[PDB]
Amino acid sequence: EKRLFLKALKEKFEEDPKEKYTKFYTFGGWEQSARKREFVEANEKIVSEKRQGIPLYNPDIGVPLGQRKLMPYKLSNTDDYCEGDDLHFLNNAAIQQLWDDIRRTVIVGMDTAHSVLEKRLGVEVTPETINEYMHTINHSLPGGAVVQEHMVEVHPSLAWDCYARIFTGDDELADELDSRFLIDINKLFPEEQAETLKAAIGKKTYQVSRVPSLVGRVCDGGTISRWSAMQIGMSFITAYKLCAGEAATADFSYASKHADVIQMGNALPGRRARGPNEPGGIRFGILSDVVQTTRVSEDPVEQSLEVVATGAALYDQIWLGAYMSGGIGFTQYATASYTDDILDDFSYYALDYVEKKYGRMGTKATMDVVEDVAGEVTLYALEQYDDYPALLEDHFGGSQRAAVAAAASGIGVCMATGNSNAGVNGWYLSQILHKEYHSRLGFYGYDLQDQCGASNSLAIRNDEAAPLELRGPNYPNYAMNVGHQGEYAGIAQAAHSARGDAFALNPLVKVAFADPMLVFDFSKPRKEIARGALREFEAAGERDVILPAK
Amino acid sequence: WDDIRRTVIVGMDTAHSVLEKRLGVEVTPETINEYMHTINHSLPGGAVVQEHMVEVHPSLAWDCYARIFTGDDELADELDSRFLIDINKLFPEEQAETLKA
Amino acid sequence: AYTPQFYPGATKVAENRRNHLNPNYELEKLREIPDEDVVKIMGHRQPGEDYKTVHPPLEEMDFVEDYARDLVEPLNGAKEGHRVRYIQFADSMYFAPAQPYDRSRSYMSRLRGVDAGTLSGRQVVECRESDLEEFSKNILMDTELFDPATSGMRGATVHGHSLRLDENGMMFDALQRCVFDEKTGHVMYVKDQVGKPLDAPVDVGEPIPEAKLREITTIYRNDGVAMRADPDVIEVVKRIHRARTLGGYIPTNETFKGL
Amino acid sequence: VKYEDKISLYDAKGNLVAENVPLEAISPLYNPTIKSMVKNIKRTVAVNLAGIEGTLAAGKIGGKGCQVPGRTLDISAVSNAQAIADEVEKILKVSEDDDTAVKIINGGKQLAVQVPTARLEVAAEYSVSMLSTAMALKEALIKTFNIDMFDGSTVHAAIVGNYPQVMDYAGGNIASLLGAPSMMEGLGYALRNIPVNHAVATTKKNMMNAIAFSSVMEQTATFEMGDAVGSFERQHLLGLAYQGLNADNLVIDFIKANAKGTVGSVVETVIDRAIADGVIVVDKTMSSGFNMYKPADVNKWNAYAAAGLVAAVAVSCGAARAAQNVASVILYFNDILEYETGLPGVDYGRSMGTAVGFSFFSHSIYGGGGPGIFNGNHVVTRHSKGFAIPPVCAAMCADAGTQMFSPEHTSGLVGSVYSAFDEFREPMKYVIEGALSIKDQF
Amino acid sequence: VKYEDKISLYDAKGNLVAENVPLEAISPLYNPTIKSMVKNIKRTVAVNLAGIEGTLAAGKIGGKGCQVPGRTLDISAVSNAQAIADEVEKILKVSEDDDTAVKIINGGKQLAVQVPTARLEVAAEYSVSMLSTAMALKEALIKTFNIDMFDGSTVHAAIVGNYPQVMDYAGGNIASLLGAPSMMEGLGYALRNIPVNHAVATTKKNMMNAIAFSSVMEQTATFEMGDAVGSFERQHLLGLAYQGLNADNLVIDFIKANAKGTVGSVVETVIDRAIADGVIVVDKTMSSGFNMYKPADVNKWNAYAAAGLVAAVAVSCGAARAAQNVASVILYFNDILEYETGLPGVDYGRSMGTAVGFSFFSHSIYGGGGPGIFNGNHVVTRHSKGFAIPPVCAAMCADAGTQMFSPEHTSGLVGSVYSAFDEFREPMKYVIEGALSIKDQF
Ligand code: F43
Ligand SMILES: C[C@@H](OP(=O)(O)O)[C@H](NC(=O)CCCCCCS)C(=O)O
Ligand SMILES: O=S(=O)(O)CCS
Repeated sequence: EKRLFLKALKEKFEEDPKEKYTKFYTFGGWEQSARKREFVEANEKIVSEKRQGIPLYNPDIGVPLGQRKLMPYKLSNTDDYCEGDDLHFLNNAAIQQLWDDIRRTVIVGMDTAHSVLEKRLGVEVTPETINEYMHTINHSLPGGAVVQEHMVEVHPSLAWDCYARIFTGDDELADELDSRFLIDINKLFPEEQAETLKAAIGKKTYQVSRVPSLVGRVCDGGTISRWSAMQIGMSFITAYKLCAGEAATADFSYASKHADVIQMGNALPGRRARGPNEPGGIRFGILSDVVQTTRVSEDPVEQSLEVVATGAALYDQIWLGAYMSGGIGFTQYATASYTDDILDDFSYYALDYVEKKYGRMGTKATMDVVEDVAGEVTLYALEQYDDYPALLEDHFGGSQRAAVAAAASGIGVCMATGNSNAGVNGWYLSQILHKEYHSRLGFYGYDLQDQCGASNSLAIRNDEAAPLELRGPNYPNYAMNVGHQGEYAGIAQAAHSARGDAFALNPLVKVAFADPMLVFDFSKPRKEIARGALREFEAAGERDVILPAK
Repeated sequence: WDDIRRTVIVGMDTAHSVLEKRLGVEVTPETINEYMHTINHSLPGGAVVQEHMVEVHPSLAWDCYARIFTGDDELADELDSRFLIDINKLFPEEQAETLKA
Repeated sequence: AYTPQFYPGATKVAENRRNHLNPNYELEKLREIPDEDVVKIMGHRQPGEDYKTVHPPLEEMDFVEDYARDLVEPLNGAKEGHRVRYIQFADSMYFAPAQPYDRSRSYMSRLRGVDAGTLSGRQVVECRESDLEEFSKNILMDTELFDPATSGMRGATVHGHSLRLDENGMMFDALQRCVFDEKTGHVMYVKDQVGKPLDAPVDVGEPIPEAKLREITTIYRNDGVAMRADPDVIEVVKRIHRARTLGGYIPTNETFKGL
Repeated sequence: VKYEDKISLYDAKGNLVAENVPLEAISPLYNPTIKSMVKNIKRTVAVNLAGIEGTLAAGKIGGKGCQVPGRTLDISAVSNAQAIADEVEKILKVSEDDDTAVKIINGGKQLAVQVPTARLEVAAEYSVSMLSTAMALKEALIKTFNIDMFDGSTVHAAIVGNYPQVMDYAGGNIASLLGAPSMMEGLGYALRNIPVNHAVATTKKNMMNAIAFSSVMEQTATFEMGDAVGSFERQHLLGLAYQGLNADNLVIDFIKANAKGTVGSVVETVIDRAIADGVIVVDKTMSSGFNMYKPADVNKWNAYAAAGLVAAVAVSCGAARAAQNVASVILYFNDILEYETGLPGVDYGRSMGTAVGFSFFSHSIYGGGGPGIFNGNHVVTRHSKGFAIPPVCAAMCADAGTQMFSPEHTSGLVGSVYSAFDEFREPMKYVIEGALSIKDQF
Repeated sequence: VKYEDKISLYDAKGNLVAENVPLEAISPLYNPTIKSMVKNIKRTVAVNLAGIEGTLAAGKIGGKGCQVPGRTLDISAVSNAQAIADEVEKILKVSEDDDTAVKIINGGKQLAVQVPTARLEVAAEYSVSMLSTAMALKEALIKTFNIDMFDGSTVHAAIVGNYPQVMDYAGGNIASLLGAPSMMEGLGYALRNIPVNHAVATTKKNMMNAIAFSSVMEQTATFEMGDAVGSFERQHLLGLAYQGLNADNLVIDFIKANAKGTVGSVVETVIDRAIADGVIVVDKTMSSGFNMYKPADVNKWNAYAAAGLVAAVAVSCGAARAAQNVASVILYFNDILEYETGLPGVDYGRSMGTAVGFSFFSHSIYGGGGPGIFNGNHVVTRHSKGFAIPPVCAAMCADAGTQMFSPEHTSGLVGSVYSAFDEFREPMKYVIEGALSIKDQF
């Protein structure tokens, strides 16, 4: 038989993938991996120079590592391999920039501001004036002070990643504006997607403020909205020469920086207390709109799986990995959704089975379609683990198999029906069928939301009901446990990828993250994590110009 | 701001009581020194259990330290000075006595 | 009265699961390990010292008069105030006779006053120390629930439940608490479940053969028997899922007409 | 009794109603009218059926700029309306003699539901009203139009909006006068959530009634905060009586005396009235003249200064016919009074600090919004304990339509819902009547 | 009226009280005892006078390991507790017959105050009790011992820890059964913020009384959250009646039938009783011979499973006499019930998942802790709407002292203060009496 995950198993395992036996305890320990050896030399040098004898890294104490073969990791749809330590979010600059670009993004609309300028302030708003304002905000957003040399300013090379962009559904305003700082919908999207997004947005103008990454490094996520609002107000009162001491300026300030602000994430309450633009506040549909695979691909499985990879690397690796727990983290809890083509093979089988039986989107979402599609995909995914011992050895944790199989089942249900809640219902059925198949499920966590979910997937109660696009890490069932949130966003994307939709939840987020000026390009999230694993990703937020070289 | 943000003080006295009366494990300064040696490896992100685990680069965690200080002079005597914050050495005598009290 | 049926399914694996769930089913005896050997393998205490105490005995301490609490008899370790200890097993996915959810369910349906917890790589039981030693030696070690090759008692660093067996048919163990001697064919324990080495190796016995392991396992496998050969368990699972969904939506009798 | 203070009650036209009324007759702990307004605010829910229909038709669930393709439901909530209201009333009904009241507003496009007090008697917080109304509305919509089981989440998102993810009602079509109790500035700040524009629209742009509404809510909130407990209760009762309810006709008298005047003339009339009534006396005369003044009654002097503050705001904003002057009038009223008498201002400088807050909030690019959205549950405006907000109601009532944050733009639904109740449309008259009903028990 | 199913009533000893009691007689919207419990839980404040004296004597204001040298006050509050209580009662009194009670507990070491109901009628929430008690205590301490004006800040810090900076009461010596509204994880979760240790210490470690207290609080909360309205109300009413009040003596009979049994024996007892009562019937017989069951009454089967869940928890944790078994018992009762019958769990698997997360956060490094610190407001135990917390309360009642964070360690002031009231200590014998009082009104 031919399987998509077979090639990675041939490369990662010396033995035959179907062979049931191997040997251990003859790999030399941690010396089998070049990353561990590099860590050891770096630790000795760092201790002796900086730490003045205080021990930092001691591989001798603790578990004797390397008793089994430390396998390398492929990255799905990419022809490159890396060690598992390179996929850790602290060791991978691409994952850090993935979160940095999302954190530093604020979308503000300029239509109430223009209306207040035209009517209440008596100032004409022309495309030339909009170009002047865009020049002013592009100078002023990173650290700049317009025509005030006495003012203290941030070093420009320290904020090279900062940009202020504009986009609009109004076409004649778009061609009348400067292309230097314009996100052109027509040339960045296909014709049907551009028409759909222009219809959804309307005839309104929006500005995208990319606050510099270092601001998010030093401060928190709620800093970004205040930074963008302050600089937008300053650039508006500078480019348009307005008095900054009257009540009309207060009304214009509301219209310009408090009327149509679109934030990436909401604030979180209680014991998970956090500000806006933190990854616990990002809904699954918003993250689906962040990833831009519908722009460059027509395959619904690939469109869902790029969102799966981005959601894994954000929610499981960064948010739950450090923000909620900390430590070594949950890196290969999440990489198993995007290392090999295991999830790719399972999702392509789900798509093939749905296309053979129910067509592309030929059935209304009922119970029976959910049951039979999720059961078939779960049985196939589990027997694939059964007849490939190398596949079982790769996904050694039962959580890093439950999620994969349930994500494939939910993706298949979302193909068949187009409803995201039906897809999450298929996910929950797949989880309990996995539990009865292997007499096993994840970690010891791991199915608070998977035995509960069944009842809360189609609930209508206040704290139990939400569409899956409106759900996120602050959803009460999904608040704590790893291995679900990233795959939920792919299921939410799979509902709209089956319909061929241009966006999932927010058209403005979809257009904003199509910007070529972003350092992390969200068109191929798997490929750039590979680039950050091979140390060829140029990240932002480095204070190299304010630090000594010795 | 980074040094203030990354600082967390945890009292290791209820944990010793849990070790002593719930698990029946005696706590000696030798075991405390072993714990300090362990946590100075684990706090930057080293692996102590769970074979086939990745670790962070120690070059990115050179500023990560786990330190211990005690108001007990007898415990602070046979404690490893590598991990110990010495109140008597870092403070004037009256200030040291006030802090220990 | 009501006669229990424990699990659905007509396949051999479902029959083994029903046998494990049934408290009136006598588990097949395969080994004979003395109590001192099991105590020294758990590593909680040496054989010879008294049981240490987490709280005074129930006779010495005084309580309020609670009618509902005092008509349930306690364990012998509970009235002696013994500490709560653990025994933790890792079960291979290649036809181990006991499986984590199966074990948990069997231990909760058979033993009194135990805390059972399941994971992918480990299953742990918490109970009072004397009772824990008693049921561990009587049931968990010398029955069909244990195989020295495919099941190892590991208190920490559990890894190997989903890995391939070695050339001796034994599970992977990073700490190597379990060794196989070829000149006798038995399996020896050189460390306790935590990983501390013992004074002398303790023999647990010969590994169960693979042909016997196929007919006593409680896991579904494509190379063994699969869930596709047991549609009744899948139907029960789908019914449970549909009942959960309908109860979550609207908990009325009219909603459950579409069951 | 414990307070010997007597007040004379006047109506909004300056005519005498009753004399020698005890000060505790207008207390929130005694007045039945204030209790009724608190209970009605706690149990009244406003439902936008037209907003629900528009959200479901276009699939506009979520928040600002959010739209889910494929999750569109074509129901007719405005056309049915009465059936939905009957179903919601039947679900929310506890007893047959219940206070459950689901009335139809603007011909079916809005609902004004009042949940029974039985559900609030066993609730620790007021949020039972909105959650119960949301659940009843979801059930009524699912049963009235046969919504599929897989679209109940869409119905919930249209009604409430992002609640399990965002602990608030952001993109929904259900509203209340009180925000989430976890979104308060401080503990006990729930009653200071009604903005100025809501109070103005509820009272149909009446000056004295909006002042009375704002003062009643603010001082009842100070009672809720524990601030008006012990030695502060007399000062808060006097502040409520003289600032919001026009005790001894002080506000009307100062406005009549300063019809052509300025803020300084209002300060002069306030000092003259306080000297004539014996509230303040001469402390000592300095070498350069300037006889210092000290209060013979500290709380009464604070109440007189608060009434004069309201009158000064009314005089200046009736001269300008613009509501942008509130911050400067409060700030420099307090400043001129302090450096004219050597006496403390309203709330001992807290009113001046809140006026500085109003200044930087409504007069700069650092500012945001106008004075119509001022409420005590904001970090800018929380500092004065019910002495700086009721003048803003007079200022917005005197506004001749030169504010972007007009009451018509921001509080039309609130006015249409809460103007039907008599104690909300005319709080002054009914609070005076409730004080008259309990005169003899003191 | 709208529910025609009747229940019997049994006490904690298993003796019959009355028969044919309507289901709505124990409803939170009808039962006078539940209404009185909710009203009294909102006005009762626990005061640590000895804690205040120790904090002031050593300058321990601030919180965990915080000392301010120089702000040390030497007062004798425990000796002058009678005068302090008299002054607090004088300050907090509204009329002269108001239900204001300041009782002295443990010889002046603790103080149990009850602020009047009229102070809470005009309050939107429950925070008025603690703030009013703090202000009354501050005034009483300032005027009893002649404390300087520059040390009233220290007195405030001793009474309430860091309230203007931290929106909570952490370093102070005042407490209540309910948590702060800022700690709520959802709207309507105010009654869910009672930890298990507080309920166990309130009922003096009586198993059935703690089950009744936790069940009454949790189901009244589900009424407050709007969850138990409409078609959802009958399920929560039956869950409160059977799991929490042992309506048909199901809990006591199951525990008696499994005195020397396991969780599985309780499961078969529950299935046998449900079959004998006609609650469940055989749906179909499969080819393997498995008898798939269907509920003839869905909500009654839910209530029977919940009562059996409480019985299984009591049996296993009375056998072990250790409270660390709740999560496993709640998990595997449902886990083997579902695959024995083909029927859904206690809360359609919302409670088994609660146990799967309880098993995470009671046996791992990632958070949680002992079973006693969890509550309905906790992120781990909020998912089951009143069906998982009374088992935890029963298990903590059955604990013999194997927990480090015991109710004695955690709830010493709260338990001693709230055990002085008969309604909080023994909720069974008074909720049954309240049901008997309104038995004839349906
Ligand atoms: C000590 C714990 C208790 C706990 O709270 N976390 C542990 C350990 C912890 C540590 C590992 C510390 C180290 O490197 O030594 C961390 C990294 C959490 C942290 N931030 O400190 C972690 N686990 Ni765990 N943990 C994992 C996993 C697992 C799987 C292992 C499967 C199996 O082979 O048995 C099992 C759960 C199970 O019950 O099945 C597991 C258990 C356990 N995990 C058990 C017992 C471990 C034991 O072997 O003795 N982890 C995995 O399934 C893979 C992902 C992996 C996480 C790190 C990563 O993503 O690289 C890691 C995540
Ligand atoms: C339970 C709760 O912990 P506390 O009981 O509040 O200490 C909560 N845990 C979490 O959500 C941990 C999330 C990530 C750790 C486990 C990942 S599977 C938290 O951190 O606030
Ligand atoms: O073993 S646990 O499920 O507790 C944590 C695994 S990361």
